[PDB]
Amino acid sequence: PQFSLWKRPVVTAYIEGQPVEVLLDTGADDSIVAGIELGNNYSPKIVGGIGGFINTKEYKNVEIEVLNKKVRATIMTGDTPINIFGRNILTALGMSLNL
Amino acid sequence: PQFSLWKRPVVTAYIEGQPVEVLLDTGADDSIVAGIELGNNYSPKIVGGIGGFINTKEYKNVEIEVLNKKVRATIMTGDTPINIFGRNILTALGMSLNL
Ligand SMILES: CC(=O)N[C@H](C(=O)N[C@@H](Cc1ccccc1)[C@@H](O)CN(CC1CCCCC1)NC(=O)[C@@H](NC(C)=O)C(C)C)C(C)C
Repeated sequence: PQFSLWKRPVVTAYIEGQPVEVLLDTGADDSIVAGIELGNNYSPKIVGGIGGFINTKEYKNVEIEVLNKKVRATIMTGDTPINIFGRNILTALGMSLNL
Repeated sequence: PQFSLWKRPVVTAYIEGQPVEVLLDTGADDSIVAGIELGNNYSPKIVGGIGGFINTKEYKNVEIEVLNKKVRATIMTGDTPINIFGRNILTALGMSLNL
């Protein structure tokens, strides 16, 4: 699949079965999602962006189904306006940015 | 050429002749650079990301050179920790995200 970038590269992903719309983001080191419950196996983490920092709960080894691929990766939950799938997930998928 | 994403996709871009390191960012709608004084013909804007909003100054038709490609694009200056080339510049360069 090729994303031309004329529109936001958004797809539907399944995180432990829960469907979520995420943005494929090359400018994010991590993945952060809002609105899903993942349980008690987390450590609190601080993540910084353009307007400042935010607290998140970091879950490691979460099962993710996206673009017909299945991967286990770290996911953070927190107050984000858009669900982000950063490089930790993009590299696992084998996705690249081409010029 | 391709960016495999194991590392942040960073390049040296020349903006109106000045070299600057920028992050190629598919999760960004706009481009925001710090430390470039382009004059007073800009439009005041506000851009939001993780953590909140920042005030930016938008300039149109700015000369940008990346890996020997030259385009004129819209660019914003503002207090950003990292310089970002968002989708408006990535499309102008013909970049795409592939799997
Ligand atoms: C609306 C929009 O496109 N905002 C962009 C933006 O903040 N994009 C974020 C993801 C995003 C978009 C919209 C709403 C909320 C979040 C992302 O693509 C770019 N930023 C770049 C950061 C990098 C660290 C220094 C400051 C700039 N990435 C992040 O915020 C991520 N942080 C890190 C460290 O990777 C975070 C999502 C995990 C601006 C750069 C123009």
